[PDB]
Amino acid sequence: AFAKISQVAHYVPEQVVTNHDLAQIMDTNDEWISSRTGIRQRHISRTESTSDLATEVAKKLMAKAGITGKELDFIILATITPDSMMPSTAARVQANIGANKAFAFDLTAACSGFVFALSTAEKFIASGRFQKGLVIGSETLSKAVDWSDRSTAVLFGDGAGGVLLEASEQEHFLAESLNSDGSRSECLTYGHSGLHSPFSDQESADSFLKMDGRTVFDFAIRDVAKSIKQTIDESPIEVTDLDYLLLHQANDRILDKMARKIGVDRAKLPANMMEYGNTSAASIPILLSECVEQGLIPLDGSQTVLLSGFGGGLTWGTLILTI
Amino acid sequence: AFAKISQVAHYVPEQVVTNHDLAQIMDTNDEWISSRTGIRQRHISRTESTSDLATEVAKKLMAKAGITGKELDFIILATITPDSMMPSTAARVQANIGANKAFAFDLTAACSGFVFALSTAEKFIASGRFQKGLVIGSETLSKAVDWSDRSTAVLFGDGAGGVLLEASEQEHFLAESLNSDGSRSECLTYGHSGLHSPFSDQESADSFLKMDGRTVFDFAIRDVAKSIKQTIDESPIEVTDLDYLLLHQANDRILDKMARKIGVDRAKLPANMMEYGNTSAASIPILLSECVEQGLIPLDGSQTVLLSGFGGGLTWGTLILTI
Ligand SMILES: O=C(O)C1CCN(c2ccc(-c3cc(CO)ccc3Cl)cn2)CC1
Ligand SMILES: O=C(O)C1CCN(c2ccc(-c3cc(CO)ccc3Cl)cn2)CC1
Ligand code: NA
Ligand code: NA
Repeated sequence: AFAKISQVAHYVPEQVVTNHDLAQIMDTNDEWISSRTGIRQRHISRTESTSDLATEVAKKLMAKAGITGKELDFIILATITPDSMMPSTAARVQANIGANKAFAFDLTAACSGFVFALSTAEKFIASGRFQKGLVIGSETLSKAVDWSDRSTAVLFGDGAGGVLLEASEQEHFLAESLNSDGSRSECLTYGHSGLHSPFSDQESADSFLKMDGRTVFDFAIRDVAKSIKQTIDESPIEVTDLDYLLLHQANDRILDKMARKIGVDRAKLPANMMEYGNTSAASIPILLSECVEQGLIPLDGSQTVLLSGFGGGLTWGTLILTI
Repeated sequence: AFAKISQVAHYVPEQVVTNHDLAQIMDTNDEWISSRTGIRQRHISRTESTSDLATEVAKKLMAKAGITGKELDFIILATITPDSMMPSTAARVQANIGANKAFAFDLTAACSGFVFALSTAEKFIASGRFQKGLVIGSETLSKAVDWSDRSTAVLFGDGAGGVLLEASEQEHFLAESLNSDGSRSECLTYGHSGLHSPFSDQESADSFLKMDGRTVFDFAIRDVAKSIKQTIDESPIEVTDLDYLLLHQANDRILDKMARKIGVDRAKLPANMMEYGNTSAASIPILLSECVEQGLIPLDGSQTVLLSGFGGGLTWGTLILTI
């Protein structure tokens, strides 16, 4: 059994926060943010949770496929900003769309979450006992960032993107490389949850998003770019066969640098952090959804695309597929 | 390829909190807790995080198998009480045991987490790309419970249990039924994380563990018991072929009742909530580990066992396997 991406969709909260709006609450400016990262604005949720954003993506995916909730076999959701630990974010989406026949769970792998969840979903479809399912990356990073920290608060945004993954007669998944390095975990942190009991030692650590920018920058440009190049090398295709390389949207300068290191022209690495900022697990499927919306990717099996998510854990995952 | 459980292990923090110790911080007693739930004591972490407990399980599994961290292909961890969202709990274990070739992620499915993670892990081994991996359920529910609420605070404990899942040429996974019903999610809640930004509207909500005890009790006795019976019916085995039915360790009276509903004698449903309380995702693998420790389960492929986790989401998962 084989899996294929049949539909793509994205949803961002309507509220737009420009770099200029940020300059009004912190010591930053549009020139500094845009030059260093490529980000011009980002969407910030006013009233919507991570499951709310993911619900909109699910509804959009089913409408495009002409299916109802009951037809789904699973919902796998990648987030580091769930509404709650219990119920999972995926179970909330399941309730919202009436997916009474599906099983639901969240997967935690930060910025590599969508790729890890898509690989996981593919293994369930490969068993031949699951025919259709949703794979959604959704985040409300606005609730995670330290708004008093100008170095990180300007980097992240909110949004959700996802795909409908289905059983196919054609092998679309050509290669995969899922990786982690927890020995470098302290360079990207969020959501510390200390012990709290009349029998536990008093704990107090910073739970807001924290990052060692230089460490992560070098990780992406050296470790991740090498890993992508090795994935292509081990795959049945060559670098020139790739139509697009859809990478985690964290920094535009990083995309230029990774593109050089991989040895592909920058035109093959699309970017949209200019509009959305960095949306962690949602970053690749929002980018993919816009590529389809703009006719860049028809979703007719005519293209070979590489997906590469990288971030917290440290985690990095690369998929090469026919789309 | 096929997957099989080769090693099992468990770890609980040394600190033991008896029902008598609880009677000192709340108006409860040993007699009332034991009669209604079967729980006599539980382990409460003093200084150890969820990843710390899971690290001990990983070290124990590798020692039993006579392997090192570099031999592992993956680490999949089920929890609703992670140390942090980023890095994942599994990435922390990866760092702690030096698992440099493994990928790591956490799976969120509350009390069904270990079963969902074991099913997921089996799909990764089934691909033939992976040979060995860890599947661990780990919780520090002590940090989740409302210690001012005598109705729930006495129910939960801390601990971790897990397995080493390896490639085999012989089939071990005979049947599975993974299910969810988010439409009934409000009866078991924990870890609400509201929006928090200069651009967000936040009303705030109770983040401590909350439960509608009779709704969950009735769900286990009706919905889950029926689902287990249907899993056996659809599987290539019959009820009488089962050596043991290892169920989520929430309540001893529930175990008596679904054993009657399933139509199996109570001797086939082992229990250990007497020592550990309810450890959510860790409950089944701690129970399995003790069954092996006591020679009940030799791990030599001679037995047919059913695993059934059920809880928050709502989620419920059943696996039938040769062990
Ligand atoms: O040049 C500067 O001034 C700075 C230099 C540091 N920068 C960085 C560095 C790393 C990331 C990043 C973040 C994630 C999300 O977890 C994932 C992946 C990446 Cl590569 C984002 N920005 C900002 C501009
Ligand atoms: O008899 C009494 O007074 C009360 C009656 C209510 N009780 C309950 C109710 C539900 C659960 C439970 C919890 C989870 C979450 O892990 C999952 C599955 C179950 Cl079935 C445990 N105890 C406590 C004793
Ligand atoms: Na190649
Ligand atoms: Na049967």
